Amino acid sequence: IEGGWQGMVDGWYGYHHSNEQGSGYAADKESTQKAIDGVTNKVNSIIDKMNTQFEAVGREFNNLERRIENLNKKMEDGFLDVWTYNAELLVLMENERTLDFHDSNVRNLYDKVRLQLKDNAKELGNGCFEFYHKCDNECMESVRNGTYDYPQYSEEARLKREEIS
Amino acid sequence: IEGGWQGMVDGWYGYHHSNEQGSGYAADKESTQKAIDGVTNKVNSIIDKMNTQFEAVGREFNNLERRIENLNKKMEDGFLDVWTYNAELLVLMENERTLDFHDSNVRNLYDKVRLQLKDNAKELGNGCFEFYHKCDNECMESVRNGTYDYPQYSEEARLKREE
Amino acid sequence: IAGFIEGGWQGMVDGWYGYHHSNEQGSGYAADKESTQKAIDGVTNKVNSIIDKMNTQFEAVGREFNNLERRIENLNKKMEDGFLDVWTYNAELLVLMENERTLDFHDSNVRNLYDKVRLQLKDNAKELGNGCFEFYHKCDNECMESVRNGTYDYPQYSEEARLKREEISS
Ligand SMILES: *[C@H]1O[C@H](CO)[C@@H](O[C@@H]2O[C@H](CO)[C@@H](O)[C@H](O)[C@H]2NC(C)=O)[C@H](O)[C@H]1NC(C)=O
Ligand SMILES: *[C@H]1O[C@H](CO)[C@@H](O)[C@H](O)[C@H]1NC(C)=O
Repeated sequence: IEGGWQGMVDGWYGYHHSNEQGSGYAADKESTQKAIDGVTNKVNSIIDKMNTQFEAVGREFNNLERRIENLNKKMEDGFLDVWTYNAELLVLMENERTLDFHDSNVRNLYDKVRLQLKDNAKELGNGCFEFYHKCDNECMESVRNGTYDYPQYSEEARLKREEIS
Repeated sequence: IEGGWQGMVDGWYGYHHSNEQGSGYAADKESTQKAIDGVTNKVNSIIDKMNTQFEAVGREFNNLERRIENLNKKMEDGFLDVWTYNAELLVLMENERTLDFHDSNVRNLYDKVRLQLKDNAKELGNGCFEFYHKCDNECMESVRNGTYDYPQYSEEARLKREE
Repeated sequence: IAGFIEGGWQGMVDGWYGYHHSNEQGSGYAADKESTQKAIDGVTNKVNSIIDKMNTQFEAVGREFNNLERRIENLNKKMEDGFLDVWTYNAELLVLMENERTLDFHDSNVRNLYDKVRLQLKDNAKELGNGCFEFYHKCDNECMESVRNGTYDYPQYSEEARLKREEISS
């Protein structure tokens, strides 16, 4: 799958079809909503799990108390280093996960289509299927539904498949 | 592949079949054991990698040493915040991974079956294969064994499709 | 000669992921250079971010409290021990976690390479079930290249493939 549909506005993952009647985009609302809910939950947990207490970070040691002030410096610097590393790596790690999540969702959508069409359509290798029969707007809907009737078009599909000969 | 078998008790991942003789569950013991070993290892590493040394957390500063007591408070609170966040996020993260691990294992089990019976089965979308030939209890066992004899049923298979 | 799902090619010195073919003209290994380079770049980036994101400042860790300042020395001990525990756990778990991810990454890349082939050679070749495809037609060195390219012309060999598909029976 090469890139994304700027023309598809209504969702995150979906379909594009073209036939004799015309062409258009249609979003898969189920998988889109699950993905939006998951990603929102990810961002929220990363925010909500932080538990911050009250504190008064202010330096109140005198010039004959510099060993204690240094002890405080080591501590403040220590926590800055811990949080910086953990925050940075958490972001890098969860970003990798989020992008793979989207990849995984598109693939599942592609396989749900593939397993219906079998040899009634040619996998073009770019996320698109070329049909071996005439697939109208009702036929296209059934492919999104998960109700595509394979035997109904299988004969017609078999003629055009060996018509290449 | 939607939903788990309450009827399948003997393992974690497995098979359900239905034929003329009846229907029933059977667990895949190889992939189940790998999954149990991995998950147990995950829990153990999360426990074992912690090293807690001895210490005496006790407050022993007087009423003219409150700046030092506050310094200790900032420290104790600091570590409580670090451990709380890391523990919480570690759990949430590894739980996501554990559930995807199971998903991944089921898919591998499904592919092992798919590659063993090419044109002999009709892939449905729910993790299920509809056979194009009559597959009895012996035939079903061989699919679990990993020694399903494809050529033996291959001819019969090409007939039910055009019926 | 096996496939991916029963070990690696010691004979493929070329790259990380790739192909092995055998036909009448001969046999050999061929690395997929695109996916190999992406994997090397990703893994190198992983190692570099894990190193580069660390931010270390100057400090003079030395114990300079006297024998009537042991409560303060203990406060320092709790702190030093605290950070040692935090870094140890995080470092250990980061390594274990990212190693799992790295190995699954490689697994995933090999599977993608296998599927790109499978979806081209539909019923023109037999999935042997060990990462290898047995062709039902004569596939020469140009034919093999096209399978790696992603340009394999299925209709061109489909008829020949259908003739041989019905032999074992009669
Ligand atoms: C999913 O789309 C399918 C497309 O086949 C719908 O079924 C068709 O509906 C049309 C008009 O609504 C009817 O003429 C037929 O009953 C169906 N067509 C065929 C060829 O059988 C189906 O209604 C859609 N899903 C839902 C839940 O409505
Ligand atoms: C596995 O089950 C089959 C039944 O199809 C049986 O014939 C065979 O003996 C079993 N395999 C082995 C190696 O014993």
